[PDB]
Formats: sequence, C-alpha cells, structure tokens
Amino acid sequence: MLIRRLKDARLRAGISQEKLGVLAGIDEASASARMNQYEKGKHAPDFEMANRLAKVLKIPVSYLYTPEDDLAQIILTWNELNEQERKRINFYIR
Amino acid sequence: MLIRRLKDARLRAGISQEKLGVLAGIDEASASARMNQYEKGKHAPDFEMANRLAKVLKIPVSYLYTPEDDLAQIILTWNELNEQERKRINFYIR
DNA sequence: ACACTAAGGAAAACTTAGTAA
DNA sequence: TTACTAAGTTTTCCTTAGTGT
Repeated sequence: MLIRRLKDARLRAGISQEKLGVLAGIDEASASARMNQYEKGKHAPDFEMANRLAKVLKIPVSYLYTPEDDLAQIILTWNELNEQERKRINFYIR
Repeated sequence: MLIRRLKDARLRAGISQEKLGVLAGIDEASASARMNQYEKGKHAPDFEMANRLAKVLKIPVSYLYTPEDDLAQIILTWNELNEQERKRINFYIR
C-alpha cells in the first residue's frame, strides 16, 4: 500500500489517523497505533482493511495502490463522475 | 489482492504460475508453490511482490487491487495508450 | 510441465503502554 | 489532541517436501 496516497486521502477527508481507524472498524484500543503504522509505512494493512478504509475515505480502494500519479488522478475522478459521464468513458473503452 | 485479477492477467500473458514467479524474481525452488498460493488466495503477496508480478504481466499494479469490473477495464485499457493519448486524457481530467 | 497442498520455522502484523509536539 | 514508537504477542507467510494431472 502507498503511504502517501493514504495520507492525501485522509487529509482531504479532514480526519485524524485515530478517527479513520475507528470508523474503519478497528478497535478503539489499537486504532491510533495501527493507523499510524500504516501511514508511516511501518506495517501494511491487509486488503480487507484497505477496503474498509477506502469506504470511509470515499475513494476507490485501488487508488491506495496506484503509483502512477496521472492514473491515480483518473481513478479519483472516475469515482465522482455521474451516470452520463461514465457511460461516455465506457463506450470509449469498448 | 484480487486472485481473480491475478489469474486473468496471467492467463492473458499465456504463462504458467511457475514461470510467472521465476520471471518475477521468486527462486525456482519455491516459485510454483508461492504463485499457486497467491492464485488460490491462501496467502497474499506483499506490495513489492505485487509490483514485480505486474511488471512481468505488462499491467498497472492497481489492476490487481481493483474490485470494480468497469474501473479494472479502464485501468487495463489506459495501459495500452501512448504518451500523447495519455496527454489527451490528463487534460480532460484537469 | 502444470496445478496444487500441509507443516513449521521465518517474518510480518497486531496489541500495549506509553512519549513528544 | 494528534502523531508517533518500542517491545511483547499473535497471525500470516515462505520454504520445504511432497500430492496428482
């Protein structure tokens, strides 16, 4: 998991490391420590948790694993497109 | 990491679980076991190994971590674009 | 060649109990 | 409050050594 994507998504959201964990379902006791470990690259969360974090952060989970700056932006933006906007890009791909 | 995504990518590369591990840097002696365990979802590779696996499979590492089928395709398809075709999309998104 | 699995040491994540701006 | 960390504990993985096609 890319620590910097985790930091940018959390900052845009406006919540602490501890808050993020609790909402993401991590136990109050270890929430603060764990969320800091992931954000400092000391440990990696597992994919389940990653999804849970993504859900709180209102981003697609794969943004967290996207190194390509240009692609990460596309994902972040695809996420917010409305019904027509996406239907446009779909015909585009196929 | 989504095992189904790993499997589909490998099959399109037209290579064995083993060869994949070998080319991805896993030692010959364990490459088969490991790559199978990943593909059956017994254990998940760490991100570094994911990245290695992706370079060999000629795909963006996000693909392995994207549960949405329509976003996965977008990622896969963006991958096939040239430097200019990508400037064309990056401006649409800025 | 190719897909696959149990077991147990190797290694990584999780928990606790904190400190530091 | 929020960020951060070491050390202990528990969990998951990598390697070995086989299975079967």
